[PDB]
Amino acid sequence: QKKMKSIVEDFLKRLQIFDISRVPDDQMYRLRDRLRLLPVEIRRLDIFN
Amino acid sequence: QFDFRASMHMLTSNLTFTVYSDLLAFVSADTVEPINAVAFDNMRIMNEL
Repeated sequence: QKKMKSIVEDFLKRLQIFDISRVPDDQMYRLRDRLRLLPVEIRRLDIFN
Repeated sequence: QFDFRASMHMLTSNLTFTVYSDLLAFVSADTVEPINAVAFDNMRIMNEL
């Protein structure tokens, strides 16, 4: 039931060079899809394990 | 001519009943949360979440 748009919004806002008001939701979900195929960092992955 | 024998009848019917018009008023209808609504293939209608 979780919509991951907030995660991508936080990501783009913390990049600090994009104005998220000009980023539509489909682009954010494409970013989510691309992020979903990346491996997790070793420390974060081990903490989650 | 009026004939009593040829005019006396026994009319038969039911004692009492109640007639209803709205059959669907007898159905309690609820819906799942739209986030969990699924299509004919049992997958969620919208999956880009």
